[PDB]
Amino acid sequence: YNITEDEILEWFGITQTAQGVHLFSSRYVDLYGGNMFQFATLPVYDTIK
Amino acid sequence: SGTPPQVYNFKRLVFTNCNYNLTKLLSLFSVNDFTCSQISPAAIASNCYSSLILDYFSYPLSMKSDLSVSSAGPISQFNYKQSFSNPTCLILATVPHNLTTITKPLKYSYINKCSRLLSDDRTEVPQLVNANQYSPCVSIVPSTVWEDGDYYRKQLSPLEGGGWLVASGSTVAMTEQLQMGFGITVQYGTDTNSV
Amino acid sequence: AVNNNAQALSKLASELSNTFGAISASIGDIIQRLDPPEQDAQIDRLING
Amino acid sequence: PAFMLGSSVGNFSDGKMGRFFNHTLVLLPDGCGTLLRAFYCILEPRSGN
Amino acid sequence: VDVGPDSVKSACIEVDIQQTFFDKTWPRPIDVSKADGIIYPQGRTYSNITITYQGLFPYQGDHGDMYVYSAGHATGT
Ligand SMILES: *[C@@H]1O[C@H](CO)[C@@H](O[C@@H]2O[C@H](CO)[C@@H](O[C@@H]3O[C@H](CO[C@H]4O[C@H](CO)[C@@H](O)[C@H](O)[C@@H]4O)[C@@H](O)[C@H](O[C@H]4O[C@H](CO)[C@@H](O)[C@H](O)[C@@H]4O)[C@@H]3O)[C@H](O)[C@H]2NC(C)=O)[C@H](O)[C@H]1NC(C)=O
Ligand SMILES: *[C@@H]1O[C@H](CO)[C@@H](O[C@@H]2O[C@H](CO)[C@@H](O)[C@H](O)[C@H]2NC(C)=O)[C@H](O)[C@H]1NC(C)=O
Ligand SMILES: *[C@@H]1O[C@H](CO)[C@@H](O)[C@H](O)[C@H]1NC(C)=O
Ligand SMILES: *[C@@H]1O[C@H](CO)[C@@H](O)[C@H](O)[C@H]1NC(C)=O
Repeated sequence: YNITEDEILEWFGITQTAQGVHLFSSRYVDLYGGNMFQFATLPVYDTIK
Repeated sequence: SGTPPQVYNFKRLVFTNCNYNLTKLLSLFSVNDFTCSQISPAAIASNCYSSLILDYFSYPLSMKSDLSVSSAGPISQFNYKQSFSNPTCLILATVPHNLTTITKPLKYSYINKCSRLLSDDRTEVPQLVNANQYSPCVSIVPSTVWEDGDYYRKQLSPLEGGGWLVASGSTVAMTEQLQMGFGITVQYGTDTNSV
Repeated sequence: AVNNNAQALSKLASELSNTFGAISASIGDIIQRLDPPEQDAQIDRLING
Repeated sequence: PAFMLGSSVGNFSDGKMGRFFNHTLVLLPDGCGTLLRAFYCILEPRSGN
Repeated sequence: VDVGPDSVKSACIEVDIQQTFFDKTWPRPIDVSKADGIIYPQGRTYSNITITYQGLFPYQGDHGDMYVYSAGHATGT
Protein backbone atom coordinates (compact mmCIF):
# COMPACT_ATOMS: atom_id res chain seq x y z
CA TYR A 1 0.00 0.00 0.00
CA ASN A 2 1.27 3.47 -0.88
CA ILE A 3 1.37 6.01 1.96
CA THR A 4 2.70 9.54 1.50
CA GLU A 5 4.40 11.52 4.20
CA ASP A 6 3.02 14.16 6.54
CA GLU A 7 3.15 15.57 10.07
CA ILE A 8 -0.35 15.09 11.00
CA LEU A 9 -1.79 12.97 13.69
CA GLU A 10 -2.58 9.77 12.03
CA TRP A 11 -4.88 7.45 13.56
CA PHE A 12 -5.02 3.77 12.64
CA GLY A 13 -7.10 0.79 13.71
CA ILE A 14 -7.16 -3.01 13.37
CA THR A 15 -9.99 -5.38 14.22
CA GLN A 16 -11.29 -8.84 13.34
CA THR A 17 -14.81 -10.08 12.62
CA ALA A 18 -16.20 -13.28 11.09
CA GLN A 19 -16.08 -11.51 7.72
CA GLY A 20 -12.34 -10.96 8.09
CA VAL A 21 -9.68 -8.56 9.30
CA HIS A 22 -10.62 -4.89 9.00
CA LEU A 23 -7.92 -2.21 8.70
CA PHE A 24 -9.17 1.35 9.24
CA SER A 25 -7.27 4.62 8.92
CA SER A 26 -7.45 8.36 8.36
CA ARG A 27 -4.80 8.66 5.63
CA TYR A 28 -7.35 7.61 3.00
CA VAL A 29 -10.23 10.01 3.71
CA ASP A 30 -9.81 12.67 6.41
CA LEU A 31 -6.20 13.83 6.74
CA TYR A 32 -6.72 17.20 8.43
CA GLY A 33 -9.52 15.75 10.57
CA GLY A 34 -9.04 12.12 11.49
CA ASN A 35 -11.36 9.18 12.08
CA MET A 36 -11.70 5.57 10.95
CA PHE A 37 -12.51 4.44 7.42
CA GLN A 38 -12.06 0.95 6.00
CA PHE A 39 -9.10 0.94 3.65
CA ALA A 40 -8.31 -2.78 3.89
CA THR A 41 -10.31 -6.00 4.17
CA LEU A 42 -8.18 -9.10 4.71
CA PRO A 43 -9.31 -12.75 4.22
CA VAL A 44 -8.27 -14.14 7.60
CA TYR A 45 -8.81 -17.83 8.34
CA ASP A 46 -8.64 -17.98 12.15
CA THR A 47 -9.39 -15.57 14.97
CA ILE A 48 -6.30 -13.81 16.30
CA LYS A 49 -5.73 -14.37 20.02
CA SER B 1 -10.06 -27.00 -8.17
CA GLY B 2 -8.00 -29.13 -5.82
CA THR B 3 -9.03 -31.43 -3.00
CA PRO B 4 -11.93 -30.28 -0.78
CA PRO B 5 -10.82 -30.04 2.86
CA GLN B 6 -12.35 -31.60 5.97
CA VAL B 7 -15.45 -30.27 7.72
CA TYR B 8 -13.29 -29.01 10.60
CA ASN B 9 -11.12 -27.33 8.06
CA PHE B 10 -13.70 -25.22 6.25
CA LYS B 11 -12.30 -23.05 3.50
CA ARG B 12 -14.01 -19.65 3.28
CA LEU B 13 -14.35 -17.47 0.18
CA VAL B 14 -15.60 -13.89 0.47
CA PHE B 15 -17.09 -11.98 -2.47
CA THR B 16 -17.36 -8.19 -2.71
CA ASN B 17 -17.82 -5.71 -5.60
CA CYS B 18 -18.44 -8.47 -8.13
CA ASN B 19 -21.28 -10.34 -9.83
CA TYR B 20 -22.44 -13.89 -9.12
CA ASN B 21 -24.81 -16.37 -10.72
CA LEU B 22 -25.78 -19.79 -9.40
CA THR B 23 -27.21 -20.96 -12.75
CA LYS B 24 -23.71 -20.84 -14.23
CA LEU B 25 -22.47 -22.69 -11.12
CA LEU B 26 -25.17 -24.95 -9.66
CA SER B 27 -25.84 -26.58 -13.05
CA LEU B 28 -22.52 -28.46 -12.83
CA PHE B 29 -23.31 -29.45 -9.22
CA SER B 30 -24.90 -32.82 -8.41
CA VAL B 31 -26.91 -31.32 -5.56
CA ASN B 32 -28.02 -34.15 -3.29
CA ASP B 33 -29.55 -31.94 -0.60
CA PHE B 34 -30.82 -28.37 -0.60
CA THR B 35 -31.79 -26.48 2.57
CA CYS B 36 -31.94 -22.81 3.53
CA SER B 37 -32.71 -21.28 6.94
CA GLN B 38 -34.14 -17.75 7.39
CA ILE B 39 -33.94 -17.25 3.61
CA SER B 40 -35.79 -18.44 0.48
CA PRO B 41 -34.31 -20.59 -2.32
CA ALA B 42 -35.00 -17.86 -4.87
CA ALA B 43 -33.30 -15.09 -2.88
CA ILE B 44 -29.72 -16.34 -3.23
CA ALA B 45 -29.96 -16.27 -7.04
CA SER B 46 -31.99 -13.03 -7.32
CA ASN B 47 -31.49 -10.58 -4.46
CA CYS B 48 -28.60 -8.15 -4.02
CA TYR B 49 -26.38 -8.09 -0.93
CA SER B 50 -23.34 -6.25 0.38
CA SER B 51 -21.05 -9.28 0.54
CA LEU B 52 -21.06 -13.06 0.30
CA ILE B 53 -19.25 -15.70 2.33
CA LEU B 54 -19.19 -19.33 1.17
CA ASP B 55 -17.53 -22.10 3.17
CA TYR B 56 -16.78 -25.40 1.45
CA PHE B 57 -15.61 -28.69 2.92
CA SER B 58 -15.73 -32.44 2.38
CA TYR B 59 -18.99 -33.83 3.75
CA PRO B 60 -20.68 -37.21 3.19
CA LEU B 61 -24.40 -37.89 3.44
CA SER B 62 -23.97 -40.31 6.37
CA MET B 63 -24.26 -37.49 8.96
CA LYS B 64 -26.88 -35.59 6.95
CA SER B 65 -29.16 -35.10 9.98
CA ASP B 66 -26.33 -33.21 11.70
CA LEU B 67 -26.86 -30.26 9.33
CA SER B 68 -29.45 -28.81 11.74
CA VAL B 69 -28.78 -25.54 13.54
CA SER B 70 -29.89 -26.95 16.91
CA SER B 71 -28.15 -30.30 16.34
CA ALA B 72 -25.63 -31.35 19.00
CA GLY B 73 -23.58 -33.89 17.05
CA PRO B 74 -19.76 -33.74 17.10
CA ILE B 75 -19.81 -32.11 13.66
CA SER B 76 -22.02 -29.41 15.19
CA GLN B 77 -19.93 -29.49 18.39
CA PHE B 78 -16.24 -29.21 17.45
CA ASN B 79 -16.14 -29.14 13.63
CA TYR B 80 -18.41 -26.46 12.16
CA LYS B 81 -20.84 -23.78 13.35
CA GLN B 82 -23.38 -21.45 11.77
CA SER B 83 -24.19 -17.83 12.56
CA PHE B 84 -27.50 -17.00 14.25
CA SER B 85 -27.10 -13.34 13.20
CA ASN B 86 -27.55 -13.91 9.45
CA PRO B 87 -29.60 -16.20 7.18
CA THR B 88 -27.86 -19.36 5.99
CA CYS B 89 -28.01 -21.96 3.24
CA LEU B 90 -26.73 -25.55 3.27
CA ILE B 91 -25.81 -27.51 0.14
CA LEU B 92 -24.81 -31.18 0.02
CA ALA B 93 -23.46 -32.20 -3.39
CA THR B 94 -21.55 -34.95 -5.19
CA VAL B 95 -18.84 -34.94 -7.88
CA PRO B 96 -20.44 -35.30 -11.33
CA HIS B 97 -19.36 -38.34 -13.31
CA ASN B 98 -18.26 -36.15 -16.24
CA LEU B 99 -16.13 -33.98 -13.92
CA THR B 100 -12.57 -35.05 -13.10
CA THR B 101 -10.93 -31.68 -12.37
CA ILE B 102 -11.70 -32.07 -8.66
CA THR B 103 -9.81 -34.65 -6.61
CA LYS B 104 -10.77 -37.06 -3.84
CA PRO B 105 -9.04 -37.23 -0.43
CA LEU B 106 -8.34 -40.46 1.47
CA LYS B 107 -11.35 -40.64 3.80
CA TYR B 108 -14.03 -38.48 5.38
CA SER B 109 -13.36 -37.53 8.99
CA TYR B 110 -14.49 -35.35 11.86
CA ILE B 111 -13.60 -34.67 15.49
CA ASN B 112 -15.65 -36.50 18.10
CA LYS B 113 -14.37 -34.61 21.16
CA CYS B 114 -12.35 -31.45 21.78
CA SER B 115 -11.80 -30.57 25.45
CA ARG B 116 -8.98 -28.98 27.42
CA LEU B 117 -7.52 -30.15 30.73
CA LEU B 118 -5.56 -28.05 33.19
CA SER B 119 -2.08 -28.50 34.63
CA ASP B 120 -3.51 -29.96 37.82
CA ASP B 121 -4.49 -33.07 35.76
CA ARG B 122 -7.90 -33.14 37.47
CA THR B 123 -10.03 -30.35 35.92
CA GLU B 124 -11.35 -30.73 32.37
CA VAL B 125 -13.57 -28.30 30.46
CA PRO B 126 -14.86 -28.59 26.87
CA GLN B 127 -14.41 -25.51 24.71
CA LEU B 128 -17.31 -24.37 22.54
CA VAL B 129 -16.30 -23.29 19.04
CA ASN B 130 -18.11 -20.11 18.08
CA ALA B 131 -20.05 -19.28 14.93
CA ASN B 132 -17.74 -19.00 11.89
CA GLN B 133 -14.83 -19.69 14.25
CA TYR B 134 -12.13 -22.36 14.54
CA SER B 135 -11.44 -24.42 17.65
CA PRO B 136 -7.84 -24.59 18.93
CA CYS B 137 -8.02 -28.35 18.26
CA VAL B 138 -7.64 -27.40 14.58
CA SER B 139 -4.15 -26.12 15.43
CA ILE B 140 -3.03 -29.61 16.51
CA VAL B 141 -5.28 -32.02 14.59
CA PRO B 142 -3.76 -32.80 11.16
CA SER B 143 -5.57 -32.33 7.86
CA THR B 144 -6.39 -36.05 7.66
CA VAL B 145 -7.29 -38.66 10.28
CA TRP B 146 -5.70 -42.08 9.78
CA GLU B 147 -8.37 -44.15 11.55
CA ASP B 148 -11.40 -43.88 13.80
CA GLY B 149 -10.60 -42.72 17.32
CA ASP B 150 -7.19 -41.26 16.52
CA TYR B 151 -5.77 -39.43 19.54
CA TYR B 152 -3.85 -36.14 19.52
CA ARG B 153 -2.28 -34.23 22.40
CA LYS B 154 -0.28 -31.06 23.02
CA GLN B 155 1.13 -29.15 25.98
CA LEU B 156 -0.25 -25.64 26.53
CA SER B 157 1.95 -22.83 27.82
CA PRO B 158 1.11 -21.18 31.18
CA LEU B 159 0.66 -17.82 29.44
CA GLU B 160 -2.02 -19.52 27.32
CA GLY B 161 -3.72 -20.95 30.42
CA GLY B 162 -1.46 -23.97 30.92
CA GLY B 163 -2.47 -27.60 30.94
CA TRP B 164 -2.94 -29.79 27.89
CA LEU B 165 -5.13 -29.89 24.79
CA VAL B 166 -6.30 -33.35 23.71
CA ALA B 167 -8.62 -34.44 20.92
CA SER B 168 -9.90 -37.54 19.16
CA GLY B 169 -11.02 -38.00 15.58
CA SER B 170 -13.32 -40.46 13.81
CA THR B 171 -13.35 -41.54 10.17
CA VAL B 172 -15.92 -42.57 7.57
CA ALA B 173 -14.70 -44.25 4.38
CA MET B 174 -15.33 -42.94 0.87
CA THR B 175 -18.44 -43.89 -1.09
CA GLU B 176 -18.47 -44.59 -4.85
CA GLN B 177 -18.28 -40.83 -5.50
CA LEU B 178 -16.94 -37.99 -3.37
CA GLN B 179 -19.53 -35.93 -1.48
CA MET B 180 -18.95 -32.39 -0.21
CA GLY B 181 -20.83 -29.62 1.56
CA PHE B 182 -21.20 -25.86 1.29
CA GLY B 183 -22.55 -23.22 3.66
CA ILE B 184 -23.62 -19.84 2.30
CA THR B 185 -24.09 -16.68 4.37
CA VAL B 186 -25.06 -13.25 3.07
CA GLN B 187 -24.28 -9.79 4.42
CA TYR B 188 -26.53 -6.81 3.70
CA GLY B 189 -24.90 -3.76 5.28
CA THR B 190 -21.40 -4.83 6.29
CA ASP B 191 -19.88 -2.76 3.44
CA THR B 192 -20.90 -1.01 0.20
CA ASN B 193 -23.91 -2.74 -1.38
CA SER B 194 -22.32 -3.83 -4.64
CA VAL B 195 -22.93 -7.56 -5.32
CA ALA C 1 -48.30 21.21 24.96
CA VAL C 2 -46.77 21.72 21.51
CA ASN C 3 -43.98 19.27 22.36
CA ASN C 4 -46.59 16.82 23.68
CA ASN C 5 -48.43 16.87 20.34
CA ALA C 6 -45.09 16.63 18.52
CA GLN C 7 -43.97 13.57 20.49
CA ALA C 8 -47.43 12.01 20.15
CA LEU C 9 -47.11 12.19 16.37
CA SER C 10 -43.41 11.22 16.52
CA LYS C 11 -44.43 8.03 18.33
CA LEU C 12 -46.18 6.99 15.12
CA ALA C 13 -43.53 8.50 12.84
CA SER C 14 -40.69 6.66 14.64
CA GLU C 15 -42.16 3.25 15.48
CA LEU C 16 -42.34 1.99 11.88
CA SER C 17 -38.65 0.98 11.91
CA ASN C 18 -39.27 -1.53 14.72
CA THR C 19 -39.18 -5.22 13.84
CA PHE C 20 -40.64 -7.02 16.92
CA GLY C 21 -38.20 -9.86 16.38
CA ALA C 22 -38.78 -10.10 12.63
CA ILE C 23 -35.65 -10.54 10.53
CA SER C 24 -36.25 -7.23 8.72
CA ALA C 25 -38.56 -4.22 8.89
CA SER C 26 -39.53 -3.70 5.23
CA ILE C 27 -42.53 -5.86 4.32
CA GLY C 28 -41.44 -5.97 0.69
CA ASP C 29 -38.01 -7.17 1.78
CA ILE C 30 -39.64 -9.89 3.92
CA ILE C 31 -41.72 -11.16 1.01
CA GLN C 32 -38.68 -10.89 -1.27
CA ARG C 33 -36.24 -12.83 0.91
CA LEU C 34 -38.58 -15.49 2.31
CA ASP C 35 -40.82 -18.34 1.27
CA PRO C 36 -44.58 -17.97 2.00
CA PRO C 37 -44.86 -20.30 5.05
CA GLU C 38 -42.36 -18.32 7.18
CA GLN C 39 -42.98 -14.86 5.74
CA ASP C 40 -46.56 -15.39 6.89
CA ALA C 41 -45.27 -15.73 10.45
CA GLN C 42 -42.94 -12.74 10.06
CA ILE C 43 -45.73 -10.57 8.63
CA ASP C 44 -48.00 -11.79 11.44
CA ARG C 45 -45.43 -10.64 14.02
CA LEU C 46 -45.29 -7.24 12.31
CA ILE C 47 -49.11 -7.08 12.28
CA ASN C 48 -49.32 -7.86 16.00
CA GLY C 49 -46.66 -5.30 16.92
CA PRO D 1 4.87 0.99 14.18
CA ALA D 2 4.97 -2.69 13.23
CA PHE D 3 2.60 -5.36 14.55
CA MET D 4 2.86 -9.17 14.52
CA LEU D 5 -0.09 -11.34 15.48
CA GLY D 6 -1.07 -14.95 15.92
CA SER D 7 -2.90 -17.48 18.06
CA SER D 8 -0.16 -19.84 19.35
CA VAL D 9 2.46 -18.81 21.93
CA GLY D 10 5.76 -20.52 22.71
CA ASN D 11 9.26 -19.65 23.85
CA PHE D 12 12.53 -19.40 21.93
CA SER D 13 15.69 -21.51 22.23
CA ASP D 14 16.64 -19.48 25.33
CA GLY D 15 13.11 -19.76 26.75
CA LYS D 16 12.32 -16.07 26.31
CA MET D 17 8.78 -14.95 25.54
CA GLY D 18 7.90 -13.99 21.97
CA ARG D 19 7.99 -17.15 19.87
CA PHE D 20 4.82 -18.01 17.94
CA PHE D 21 4.04 -21.05 15.83
CA ASN D 22 2.05 -21.91 12.68
CA HIS D 23 0.84 -19.05 10.47
CA THR D 24 1.47 -15.49 11.64
CA LEU D 25 0.30 -12.03 10.62
CA VAL D 26 3.16 -9.58 10.11
CA LEU D 27 2.52 -5.86 9.52
CA LEU D 28 5.50 -3.64 8.77
CA PRO D 29 5.71 0.02 7.78
CA ASP D 30 8.60 0.34 5.43
CA GLY D 31 10.50 2.53 2.99
CA CYS D 32 10.78 5.54 5.34
CA GLY D 33 7.11 5.15 6.19
CA THR D 34 5.75 4.64 2.66
CA LEU D 35 4.75 0.96 2.38
CA LEU D 36 2.53 -1.11 4.67
CA ARG D 37 3.87 -4.60 3.95
CA ALA D 38 1.45 -7.17 5.36
CA PHE D 39 1.49 -10.95 5.14
CA TYR D 40 -0.12 -13.93 6.83
CA CYS D 41 2.82 -16.22 6.35
CA ILE D 42 5.14 -18.75 8.06
CA LEU D 43 8.04 -17.64 10.26
CA GLU D 44 11.20 -19.77 10.32
CA PRO D 45 14.03 -19.03 12.78
CA ARG D 46 17.75 -18.79 12.08
CA SER D 47 20.45 -20.29 14.29
CA GLY D 48 23.36 -17.85 13.97
CA ASN D 49 24.85 -15.29 16.32
CA VAL E 1 2.94 -19.50 -2.21
CA ASP E 2 4.37 -15.98 -2.52
CA VAL E 3 7.63 -14.44 -3.74
CA GLY E 4 10.76 -13.16 -2.02
CA PRO E 5 14.38 -14.32 -1.83
CA ASP E 6 16.62 -15.07 1.16
CA SER E 7 18.95 -12.64 2.91
CA VAL E 8 22.65 -12.51 3.84
CA LYS E 9 24.34 -14.95 6.25
CA SER E 10 23.55 -15.77 9.88
CA ALA E 11 25.01 -12.59 11.40
CA CYS E 12 21.97 -11.25 13.26
CA ILE E 13 22.92 -7.81 14.62
CA GLU E 14 23.41 -7.72 18.40
CA VAL E 15 20.28 -6.70 20.31
CA ASP E 16 20.71 -4.77 23.56
CA ILE E 17 18.69 -4.18 26.74
CA GLN E 18 18.30 -0.54 27.84
CA GLN E 19 14.73 -0.27 29.15
CA THR E 20 15.72 2.23 31.87
CA PHE E 21 16.14 4.93 29.22
CA PHE E 22 12.77 3.90 27.74
CA ASP E 23 10.92 4.41 31.05
CA LYS E 24 9.46 7.83 30.26
CA THR E 25 5.81 8.86 30.05
CA TRP E 26 4.21 11.39 27.73
CA PRO E 27 0.61 11.51 29.03
CA ARG E 28 -1.98 11.73 26.25
CA PRO E 29 -5.18 9.93 27.24
CA ILE E 30 -8.03 10.16 24.78
CA ASP E 31 -10.71 12.84 24.92
CA VAL E 32 -14.04 11.64 23.54
CA SER E 33 -15.24 15.25 23.72
CA LYS E 34 -12.29 16.15 21.49
CA ALA E 35 -13.24 13.00 19.48
CA ASP E 36 -9.88 11.39 18.71
CA GLY E 37 -9.68 7.72 17.74
CA ILE E 38 -13.29 6.59 17.21
CA ILE E 39 -14.58 4.00 14.74
CA TYR E 40 -16.93 5.50 12.17
CA PRO E 41 -20.25 3.89 11.28
CA GLN E 42 -19.20 0.97 9.14
CA GLY E 43 -21.52 1.37 6.16
CA ARG E 44 -23.93 4.30 6.55
CA THR E 45 -22.78 7.86 7.16
CA TYR E 46 -25.12 10.37 8.82
CA SER E 47 -25.48 14.14 8.80
CA ASN E 48 -26.07 16.80 11.47
CA ILE E 49 -27.71 14.46 13.99
CA THR E 50 -26.96 13.07 17.46
CA ILE E 51 -27.20 9.28 17.36
CA THR E 52 -26.76 6.58 19.99
CA TYR E 53 -24.69 3.81 18.45
CA GLN E 54 -23.36 0.48 19.74
CA GLY E 55 -19.85 -0.43 18.68
CA LEU E 56 -16.25 -1.05 19.67
CA PHE E 57 -14.49 1.76 21.52
CA PRO E 58 -11.89 2.52 24.19
CA TYR E 59 -12.77 3.90 27.60
CA GLN E 60 -12.52 7.61 28.36
CA GLY E 61 -9.09 8.84 29.38
CA ASP E 62 -7.15 5.58 29.18
CA HIS E 63 -3.50 6.29 29.92
CA GLY E 64 -2.31 3.82 27.28
CA ASP E 65 0.51 1.39 26.63
CA MET E 66 3.69 3.47 26.27
CA TYR E 67 5.93 2.19 23.46
CA VAL E 68 8.45 4.09 21.33
CA TYR E 69 11.41 3.42 19.03
CA SER E 70 14.84 5.07 18.87
CA ALA E 71 18.11 5.03 16.94
CA GLY E 72 21.10 2.79 17.59
CA HIS E 73 24.60 3.48 18.81
CA ALA E 74 27.07 5.37 16.63
CA THR E 75 30.54 6.82 17.25
CA GLY E 76 30.67 9.47 14.55
CA THR E 77 29.54 7.82 11.31
C1 LIG F 1 2.75 22.01 11.71
O1 LIG F 1 1.82 23.15 11.66
C2 LIG F 1 0.40 22.94 11.80
C3 LIG F 1 0.07 23.04 13.28
O2 LIG F 1 1.06 23.79 13.98
C4 LIG F 1 -0.12 21.66 11.14
O3 LIG F 1 -0.27 21.89 9.74
C5 LIG F 1 -1.48 22.59 9.39
O4 LIG F 1 -2.57 22.30 10.28
C6 LIG F 1 -3.79 23.00 9.95
C7 LIG F 1 -4.80 22.64 11.01
O5 LIG F 1 -5.81 23.63 11.12
C8 LIG F 1 -4.25 22.64 8.54
O6 LIG F 1 -5.38 23.44 8.21
C9 LIG F 1 -6.41 22.63 7.61
O7 LIG F 1 -6.62 23.01 6.25
C10 LIG F 1 -7.62 22.24 5.56
C11 LIG F 1 -7.64 22.67 4.11
O8 LIG F 1 -6.34 22.53 3.56
C12 LIG F 1 -6.45 22.14 2.18
O9 LIG F 1 -6.84 23.24 1.36
C13 LIG F 1 -5.90 24.34 1.27
C14 LIG F 1 -6.52 25.40 0.38
O10 LIG F 1 -7.67 25.92 1.06
C15 LIG F 1 -4.56 23.82 0.72
O11 LIG F 1 -3.62 24.87 0.68
C16 LIG F 1 -4.05 22.69 1.62
O12 LIG F 1 -2.79 22.21 1.14
C17 LIG F 1 -5.08 21.56 1.74
O13 LIG F 1 -5.15 20.97 0.44
C18 LIG F 1 -8.97 22.47 6.26
O14 LIG F 1 -9.96 21.68 5.63
C19 LIG F 1 -8.87 22.09 7.74
O15 LIG F 1 -10.09 22.39 8.38
C20 LIG F 1 -10.38 21.38 9.36
O16 LIG F 1 -10.41 21.95 10.64
C21 LIG F 1 -11.37 23.03 10.80
C22 LIG F 1 -11.21 23.57 12.20
O17 LIG F 1 -9.87 24.01 12.36
C23 LIG F 1 -12.79 22.49 10.52
O18 LIG F 1 -13.71 23.57 10.56
C24 LIG F 1 -12.83 21.81 9.13
O19 LIG F 1 -14.12 21.26 8.89
C25 LIG F 1 -11.73 20.76 8.99
O20 LIG F 1 -12.09 19.71 9.89
C26 LIG F 1 -7.70 22.79 8.44
O21 LIG F 1 -8.05 24.16 8.55
C27 LIG F 1 -3.13 22.89 7.53
O22 LIG F 1 -3.50 22.43 6.24
C28 LIG F 1 -1.85 22.18 7.97
N1 LIG F 1 -0.77 22.47 7.03
C29 LIG F 1 -0.42 21.63 6.05
C30 LIG F 1 0.70 22.09 5.16
O23 LIG F 1 -0.98 20.55 5.88
C31 LIG F 1 0.84 20.48 11.31
O24 LIG F 1 0.89 20.04 12.66
C32 LIG F 1 2.22 20.88 10.84
N2 LIG F 1 2.17 21.30 9.44
C33 LIG F 1 3.07 20.96 8.51
C34 LIG F 1 4.20 20.09 8.95
O25 LIG F 1 2.97 21.34 7.35
C1 LIG G 1 -28.03 21.06 12.21
O1 LIG G 1 -28.89 20.94 13.35
C2 LIG G 1 -28.93 22.11 14.18
C3 LIG G 1 -29.83 21.77 15.35
O2 LIG G 1 -31.04 21.16 14.92
C4 LIG G 1 -29.43 23.31 13.38
O3 LIG G 1 -29.36 24.48 14.19
C5 LIG G 1 -30.62 25.18 14.16
O4 LIG G 1 -30.90 25.68 12.85
C6 LIG G 1 -32.15 26.38 12.75
C7 LIG G 1 -32.31 26.76 11.29
O5 LIG G 1 -31.21 26.32 10.52
C8 LIG G 1 -32.15 27.59 13.68
O6 LIG G 1 -33.42 28.22 13.63
C9 LIG G 1 -31.85 27.14 15.11
O7 LIG G 1 -31.73 28.28 15.95
C10 LIG G 1 -30.56 26.33 15.16
N1 LIG G 1 -30.32 25.85 16.51
C11 LIG G 1 -29.42 26.40 17.34
C12 LIG G 1 -29.30 25.77 18.69
O8 LIG G 1 -28.74 27.36 17.01
C13 LIG G 1 -28.57 23.50 12.13
O9 LIG G 1 -29.11 24.53 11.31
C14 LIG G 1 -28.52 22.20 11.32
N2 LIG G 1 -27.67 22.36 10.16
C15 LIG G 1 -28.04 21.99 8.93
C16 LIG G 1 -27.05 22.23 7.83
O10 LIG G 1 -29.14 21.49 8.71
C1 LIG H 1 2.72 2.90 -5.52
O1 LIG H 1 3.40 3.81 -6.41
C2 LIG H 1 4.35 3.16 -7.27
C3 LIG H 1 5.03 4.25 -8.06
O2 LIG H 1 5.43 3.78 -9.34
C4 LIG H 1 3.63 2.14 -8.16
O3 LIG H 1 4.60 1.45 -8.94
C5 LIG H 1 2.85 1.15 -7.30
O4 LIG H 1 2.09 0.28 -8.13
C6 LIG H 1 1.92 1.89 -6.34
N1 LIG H 1 1.22 0.95 -5.48
C7 LIG H 1 -0.06 1.09 -5.14
C8 LIG H 1 -0.62 0.03 -4.24
O5 LIG H 1 -0.73 2.04 -5.53
C1 LIG I 1 1.84 -25.64 14.68
O1 LIG I 1 3.23 -25.84 15.02
C2 LIG I 1 3.45 -26.91 15.95
C3 LIG I 1 4.93 -26.94 16.25
O2 LIG I 1 5.42 -28.27 16.35
C4 LIG I 1 2.94 -28.23 15.37
O3 LIG I 1 3.09 -29.26 16.34
C5 LIG I 1 1.47 -28.09 14.98
O4 LIG I 1 1.03 -29.28 14.33
C6 LIG I 1 1.27 -26.90 14.05
N1 LIG I 1 -0.13 -26.73 13.71
C7 LIG I 1 -0.56 -26.45 12.48
C8 LIG I 1 -2.04 -26.31 12.31
O5 LIG I 1 0.22 -26.31 11.54
